[PDB]
Amino acid sequence: MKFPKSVNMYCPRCNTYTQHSVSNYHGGQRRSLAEGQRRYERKLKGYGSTPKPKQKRFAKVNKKVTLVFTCTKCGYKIVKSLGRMKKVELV
Amino acid sequence: VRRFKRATKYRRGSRTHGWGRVGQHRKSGGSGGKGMVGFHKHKWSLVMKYGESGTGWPFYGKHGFKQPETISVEWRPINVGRLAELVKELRERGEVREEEGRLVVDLLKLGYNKLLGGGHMDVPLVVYTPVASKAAVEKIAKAGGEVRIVSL
Amino acid sequence: PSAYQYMAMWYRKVGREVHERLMRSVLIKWRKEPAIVRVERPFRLERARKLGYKPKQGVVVARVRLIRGPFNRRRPDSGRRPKRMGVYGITAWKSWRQVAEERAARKFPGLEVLNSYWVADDGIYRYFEVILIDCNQPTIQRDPLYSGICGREVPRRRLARRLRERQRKLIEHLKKTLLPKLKG
Amino acid sequence: MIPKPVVQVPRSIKSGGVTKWKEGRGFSLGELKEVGLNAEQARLLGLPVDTRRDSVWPQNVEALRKWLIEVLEGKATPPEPTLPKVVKVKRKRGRAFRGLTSAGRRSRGLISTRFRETHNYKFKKKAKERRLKKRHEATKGLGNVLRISRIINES
RNA sequence: GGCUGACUGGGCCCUUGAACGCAAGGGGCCCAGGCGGGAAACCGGGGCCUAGAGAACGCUCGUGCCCCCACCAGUGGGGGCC
RNA sequence: UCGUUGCGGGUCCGCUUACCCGCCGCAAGGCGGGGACAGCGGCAGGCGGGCUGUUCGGCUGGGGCGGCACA
RNA sequence: CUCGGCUUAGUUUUGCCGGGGGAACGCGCCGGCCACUGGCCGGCAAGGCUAAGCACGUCCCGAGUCCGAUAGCGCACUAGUA
RNA sequence: GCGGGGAAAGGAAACAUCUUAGUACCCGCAGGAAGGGAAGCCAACAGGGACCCCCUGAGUAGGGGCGACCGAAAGGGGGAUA
Ligand SMILES: [Mg+2]
Ligand SMILES: [Mg+2]
Ligand SMILES: [Mg+2]
Ligand SMILES: [Mg+2]
Ligand SMILES: [Mg+2]
Ligand SMILES: [Mg+2]
Ligand SMILES: [Mg+2]
Ligand SMILES: [Mg+2]
Ligand SMILES: [Mg+2]
Ligand SMILES: [Mg+2]
Ligand SMILES: [Mg+2]
Ligand SMILES: [Mg+2]
Ligand SMILES: [Mg+2]
Ligand SMILES: [Mg+2]
Ligand SMILES: [Mg+2]
Ligand SMILES: [Mg+2]
Ligand SMILES: [Mg+2]
Ligand SMILES: [Mg+2]
Ligand SMILES: [Mg+2]
Ligand SMILES: [Mg+2]
Ligand SMILES: [Mg+2]
Ligand SMILES: [Mg+2]
Ligand SMILES: [Mg+2]
Ligand SMILES: [Mg+2]
Ligand SMILES: [Mg+2]
Ligand SMILES: [Mg+2]
Ligand SMILES: [Zn+2]
Repeated sequence: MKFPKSVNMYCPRCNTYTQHSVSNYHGGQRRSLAEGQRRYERKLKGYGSTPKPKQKRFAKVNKKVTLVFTCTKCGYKIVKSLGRMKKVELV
Repeated sequence: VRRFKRATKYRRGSRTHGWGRVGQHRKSGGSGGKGMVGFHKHKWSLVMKYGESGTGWPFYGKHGFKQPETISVEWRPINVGRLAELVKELRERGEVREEEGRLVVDLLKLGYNKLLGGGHMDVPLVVYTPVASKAAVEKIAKAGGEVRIVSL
Repeated sequence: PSAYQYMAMWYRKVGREVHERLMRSVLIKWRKEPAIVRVERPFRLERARKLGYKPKQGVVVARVRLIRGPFNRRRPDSGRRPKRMGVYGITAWKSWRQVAEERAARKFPGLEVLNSYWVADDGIYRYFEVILIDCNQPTIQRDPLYSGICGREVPRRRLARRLRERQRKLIEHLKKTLLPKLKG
Repeated sequence: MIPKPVVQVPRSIKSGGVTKWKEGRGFSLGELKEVGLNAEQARLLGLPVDTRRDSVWPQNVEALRKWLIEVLEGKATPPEPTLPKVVKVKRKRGRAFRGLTSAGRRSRGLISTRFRETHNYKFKKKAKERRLKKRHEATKGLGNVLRISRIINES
């Protein structure tokens, strides 16, 4: 499905409607200093089987479409989901 | 004290001892596992009854952090109404020094370290406390007393 | 600064390169001697004296050579859960220094190990020197440090009598020189 | 009646300002100095002496002055001196084999941390509790039984 | 033809789950903020209605003049609530 | 790959004394070959049913195959 | 300090072992729950000993809402015997 | 009693991290007790003052397929005191 690159949206910070630029959400890089990553690396040390579960069978065909709407006036970002469907084409 | 006959006395001659003939008295399979187990599969209905829906929170999961207790004050507050009772008893035994024409009490020697505002103050009182709430200071001051904040 | 302070310089940064030249020759001989050898004098004299060595009759200094690295962990030959199957990297809770002291003690039965210290390393071996004392020797028995290992007995009648006398004499002295000041 | 030193209980942050007194290990050198004694003389009089303590409490000084006067006037009998009365050192056998040399003490953790926090101490402490079923080892899984029961009974 | 309500913060109810305990999901009625269409009434919190739906732990992003990190202050870093 | 690993000369050459291999000797030590390689220890990647622990779901006109009447 | 490993409540933070690297010196060094800086506070590792107060039961003494010869220790007896 | 080596069954309603458990057992070494013991301590600007053992702190902090489950220390009261 096609989606605009710019929309007029309510900005909670500006308390008004402003133009918003649209972009795809991209997950950030897992940082090694994250507490769960520190615990995992500890658990990975030493002997033993593989310590944690690792999913093998997957069932979803598509992911939820997540878009970042950036306010052009103040930079406030709203990340919203459009539901589970194939990747949108930002037009 | 009242004493009651043990159930084993009644159960002699009953074959099953209260466990029924069909689902008899078996091992840990009759409890659905050993210990506090099963709460996410077959005892999940017990979590849904007592816990938060959706997350089963108190049974499972994390919430918040704990402020370290070794660097946190353990408060022992006293209400204004309860304090008024206390000074009445203290005065009768003579433990109160009316230092300045008013009864003087200091909470720390009484074992408290905060003053709260529930109840009524019926006498003028000088209170030496590290911490006092807003209503405690007002109620004490409306009775002709005063709160004095000491430094820990 | 004692000469012992200067002797320690060969195990410090200033003297390491000269010492490391010397050991490259010395270790050739030590690799061909018996694994445990009694030596006339300690190799690190300043270190040995700090650890209780003195050249008395009945003090034995033994040099011990042993193979370094981790201990000989065995691969289990029956059923184990995977955590208990590893070999590489698993070491003993004993240091090689304690192992050296124990091996020395086997060669000198009846002697007590006082202390030990590291002397040298090579690619395969580690060298220690172990101080042992003979607790049956009259010279050893009366030594103030070695008596802690060899045993010491002082009758209670000796210390208590001496203490009671000292207390009695002190009270008489304090009557003159202190009682007026206390009451004044 | 030989006095006992009175010292202040350390005031923790958790206490919030509430303080109390306790019996100390011994009289401080400052307190002994005010009554004209050193550590040796005070110990010869049977007094407990604590040369580590820095505080000087007037109530301790006052108790010392009162009792010293009784002793120096023949009204009170000092107890036996607070110094060693026996010397009992046993011959040691197999120090190296029982981990009592410096190398053994290091591996046992006794150089870096306290005896109570060493791993062999933890192993022995918990083994005793389980053998006698003392305190928390009378019930295995006690914490989880309490946790689940609190949720059900406090819902 | 003009638009973005496929909106921000919340509450209540119906169904999933009959009378009768019990997830997630879905639907309905509203209050506040700020909009769109319309003369106005009114309607819009996706698709005329009944399907297209995912716990804990972990990670990631958004948000806040936001809270915490062990004697005190600072810098980097970490953690927390939504 | 880190250490063992040293010495001369302009990454290369050489050397032997480390170390390794064999012969002689009771031992001391000698002879020959190799040689800072190899071997050995730690760390890392690959191959690895040689060996260790386990999982191999449910419904079902018995089970199995199928199907999903499993959401 | 770093890497591997066992362990520990010790968690970016327990102890240790092994491989590699590796100080300073009292005008110094160490600790104060991630690292560093400043302040303040507390101390002086890497040497040795130490009574009392605490574990146990072959053995000795005492006791008993304990058992009473298929019980009570396997053994009340030419039982650790045949 | 001290040092070292060191499981599995079972539990987690499967099972591998984990637990069981530094247990069973093995190897070495002591005493009538052993081990510990005299601050490179703990605390928080107020002060404690070697150690071991008992009561408590406390199933608290904390560790943990944050699951099962595991689990302190300081402080306080005592025995005893060098
Ligand atoms: Mg039943
Ligand atoms: Mg049935
Ligand atoms: Mg039956
Ligand atoms: Mg579940
Ligand atoms: Mg979290
Ligand atoms: Mg198993
Ligand atoms: Mg427990
Ligand atoms: Mg349902
Ligand atoms: Mg119903
Ligand atoms: Mg649905
Ligand atoms: Mg602190
Ligand atoms: Mg090579
Ligand atoms: Mg290799
Ligand atoms: Mg197989
Ligand atoms: Mg399966
Ligand atoms: Mg079937
Ligand atoms: Mg089938
Ligand atoms: Mg020193
Ligand atoms: Mg019989
Ligand atoms: Mg009969
Ligand atoms: Mg069992
Ligand atoms: Mg199982
Ligand atoms: Mg099984
Ligand atoms: Mg003893
Ligand atoms: Mg001893
Ligand atoms: Mg444990
Ligand atoms: Zn904005």
